[PDB]
Amino acid sequence: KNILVRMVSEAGTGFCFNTKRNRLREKLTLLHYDPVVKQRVLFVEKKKIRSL
Amino acid sequence: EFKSIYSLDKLYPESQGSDTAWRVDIPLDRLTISYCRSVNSKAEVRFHLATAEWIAEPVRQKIAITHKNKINRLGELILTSESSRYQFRNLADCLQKIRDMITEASQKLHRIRIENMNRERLRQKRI
Amino acid sequence: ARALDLLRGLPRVSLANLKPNPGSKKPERRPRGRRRGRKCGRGHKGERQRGTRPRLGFEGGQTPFYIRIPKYGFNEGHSFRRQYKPLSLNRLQYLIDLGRVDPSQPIDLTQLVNGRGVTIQPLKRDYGVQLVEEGADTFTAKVNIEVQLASELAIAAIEKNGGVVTTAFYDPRSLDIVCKPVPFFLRGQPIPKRMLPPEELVPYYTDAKNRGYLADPAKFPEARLELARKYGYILPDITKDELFKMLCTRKDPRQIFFGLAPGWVVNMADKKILKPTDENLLKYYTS
Amino acid sequence: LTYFSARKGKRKTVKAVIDRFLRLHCGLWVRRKAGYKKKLWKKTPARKKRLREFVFCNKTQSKLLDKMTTSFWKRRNWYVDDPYQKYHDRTNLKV
Amino acid sequence: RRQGIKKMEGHYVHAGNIIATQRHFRWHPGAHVGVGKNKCLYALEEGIVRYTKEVYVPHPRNTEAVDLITRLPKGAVLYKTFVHVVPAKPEGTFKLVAML
Amino acid sequence: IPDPPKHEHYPTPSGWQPPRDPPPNLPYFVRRSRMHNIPVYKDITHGNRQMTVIRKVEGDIWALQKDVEDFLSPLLGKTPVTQVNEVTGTLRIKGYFDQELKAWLLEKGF
RNA sequence: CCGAGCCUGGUGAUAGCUGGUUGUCCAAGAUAGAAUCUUAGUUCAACUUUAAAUUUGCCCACAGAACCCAAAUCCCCUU
RNA sequence: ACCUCGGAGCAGAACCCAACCUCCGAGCAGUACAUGCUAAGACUUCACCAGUCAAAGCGAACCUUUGAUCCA
Ligand SMILES: [Mg+2]
Ligand SMILES: [Mg+2]
Ligand SMILES: [Mg+2]
Ligand SMILES: [Mg+2]
Ligand SMILES: [Mg+2]
Ligand SMILES: [Mg+2]
Ligand SMILES: [Mg+2]
Ligand SMILES: [Mg+2]
Ligand SMILES: [Mg+2]
Ligand SMILES: [Mg+2]
Ligand SMILES: [Mg+2]
Repeated sequence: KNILVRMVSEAGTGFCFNTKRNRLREKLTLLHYDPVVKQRVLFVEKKKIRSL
Repeated sequence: EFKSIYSLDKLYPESQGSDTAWRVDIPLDRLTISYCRSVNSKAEVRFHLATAEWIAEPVRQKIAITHKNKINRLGELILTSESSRYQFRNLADCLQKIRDMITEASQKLHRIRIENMNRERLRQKRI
Repeated sequence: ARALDLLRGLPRVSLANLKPNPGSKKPERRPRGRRRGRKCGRGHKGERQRGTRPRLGFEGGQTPFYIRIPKYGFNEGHSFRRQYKPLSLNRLQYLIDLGRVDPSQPIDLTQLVNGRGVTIQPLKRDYGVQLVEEGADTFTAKVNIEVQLASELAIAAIEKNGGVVTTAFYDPRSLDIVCKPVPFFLRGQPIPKRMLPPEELVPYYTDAKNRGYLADPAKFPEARLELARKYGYILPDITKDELFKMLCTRKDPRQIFFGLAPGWVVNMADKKILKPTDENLLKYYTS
Repeated sequence: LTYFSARKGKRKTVKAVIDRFLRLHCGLWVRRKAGYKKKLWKKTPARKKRLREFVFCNKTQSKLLDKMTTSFWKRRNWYVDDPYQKYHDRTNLKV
Repeated sequence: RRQGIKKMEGHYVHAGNIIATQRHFRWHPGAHVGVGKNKCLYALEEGIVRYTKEVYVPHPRNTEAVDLITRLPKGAVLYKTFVHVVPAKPEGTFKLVAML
Repeated sequence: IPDPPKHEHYPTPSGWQPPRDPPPNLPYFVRRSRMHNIPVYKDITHGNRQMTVIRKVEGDIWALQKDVEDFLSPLLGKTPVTQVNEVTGTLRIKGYFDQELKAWLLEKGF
């Protein structure tokens, strides 16, 4: 199944956004727009929010 | 007269004289100010740019170049504000525009650029 | 008038001639007769006819509209928000022009209330009066006014006319006393000290740009010149004015009334002011 | 609701209404949209934008809320920096 | 579903008004008529709504329509119903603002 | 309520103006309010019925009604519809004309 | 008069159920969707009544409304 | 057995509807991580709640099936 995860910005900001990834799939690292920084920055998966 | 520990003289011992609280660059007398109750009103500030001795000569030249669209045939720079119901705020905006113009004097267009480039390209006939 | 001549012609007005003004007394409707009896306007059988229809807001079991909407803090802390009654410069000029407020004396909340220019409700969390820029372009009065909040434009208008404005804080108790001093004097209590502003309001009343009553008076000329420069008027030297003493008069930050000190008791019955002389009481009322 | 309280004989306010709705003095009631905080990960950006909005109530909804609140909640409040100060009054309204 | 035409021919329509809601492409967007994600036809301008029949030339990237059109006899032309908004007001006017 | 102070120039900065002395010789008189303002008030009912009331009228309220109709018909384009309360001495005009009527009564000197 | 005595009180229990709901006269006044531990009820809508404001409303001739592959309906210049 | 939603029958020609009923599938999957933010004007499952579309603008790049409130 899929799990909702909290991608947390690697830019030092507290900005986090939620994505969906397969449980069997590896932890996610993804480029995403940082509104506070106003630039695309890397985000890393921190913790599993739920299992959907 | 009553005075507590929080009296102003105790709070700010350095400034204690009564006159200390009431002891007092664009020349408002030189400027000409008009108000039109046109809803926002309108304030117009006009002054002869050339004879503005309170403005430096190079600054006057730069202003007359850059803001030539706001200069009347009489050579007087005219600028208006209509962004408030209060003529106070409109006049404040006009004065701030004057200050900003002086400061910058001290220190859509894409299609126009392309058409001017095409005009220069067509600019080939030499008598 | 011709009406009084008609009265002269007519019979004597007595308690047998009186009639209510037509249209002021609707007929009473009661459930008797064919039209208003029988089911008496209640309808056929059911909850509504029995008089037992469910409460207001009930929707027959469907989750009610007023409950299915999420809770949001629209009114959180509403009763602790400070309220300031607006006093526009239009209203102030109107009061001065009609003589209900005397500009020759310092204008404070007591004078505004006594002239009926503003109505303050301390019980409804009114913390005083806020000066409002409305009418600034036509304000032409030289006044010494003490308010609780003041907009930059209102301050500019007051000062351009050659006047003085100061923002002074009043706690709810002092505010009630200031707004209605006579009932307080009939309470027979010594005049209390005016409390200091709460910590959140302290920067406002210590800022000179607000003309705060706790602000450094040394910084007042600089702020006044800044406003004059911003709004394009020449700052008048009020020290040269013949009313400069009145314009300079300011009550002490712990003082509720201009000429009365904290701790005094106003005996209105025989027109006297009893003043404590005990050293402890004097220290307390001066602190 | 309680039309006559047992201690004062007064009409009572349904506090569920106060916890949820804002009354503009002119007679308009503002509210949030239901579900505006629920499962945002599965909602489209347009739907989320619609849900994040402050929304007016019907005439009948407003009448119900007016009945369910007392006159205290329908007074002029001169808050210091009220974001709804401009919305408290209607302008250029014809009938 | 409550789908179908919302503005019939001759109806005055303001910019943004939905003209017709549809599941398939029963009506096609003409002049000054945009299409939503769900094939709803909305007005891009303020004006009068007109329905016409026009020759249909599918976008080349539309593989199915291109196959359909290539499997067609040499004289045949496809026709579709199109919705246009005939703009009423001009884009604007030049007004004298100042006599410098 | 204090009597308004004498001003060197009228209208006063707030726009207030005392009634002229002597009073006009019109068949009707409009007494000022106790706050020394012209008694012309907007009124609203049903949320859509806008009216204006001239309230403290003495004398020929019918003469006042004729004058008000003459003054307001060019503005409206039609004769305004009015109610003359002869008992209470008031004139009620359909529509909002408070500012125009206040200016007009000032010109007449009430 | 006991599948749970009798009396008093709480108590004017509660009843979406049944029954009843008293002068005269006039006027306007009709079936209708949704939700509901809901279909013997209710709330919203629709209809209905009163008062008020304003300007268009109904009828409709053309023109117009899809491919897959009937009777009519919608819309509105006139009238 | 069903109870919510969606698609088709089932309504020949705007909408609405043959409820009850027949068949199918969804409590999602894939994709992207601007698949952002804002905002005129509209639609709407005949109420409300809810649900849709969207010009212009700003910013990056250069989409195809459900559940309120309270409470945590
Ligand atoms: Mg009957
Ligand atoms: Mg009965
Ligand atoms: Mg019934
Ligand atoms: Mg009234
Ligand atoms: Mg027995
Ligand atoms: Mg009973
Ligand atoms: Mg009848
Ligand atoms: Mg239930
Ligand atoms: Mg029942
Ligand atoms: Mg179906
Ligand atoms: Mg709808």
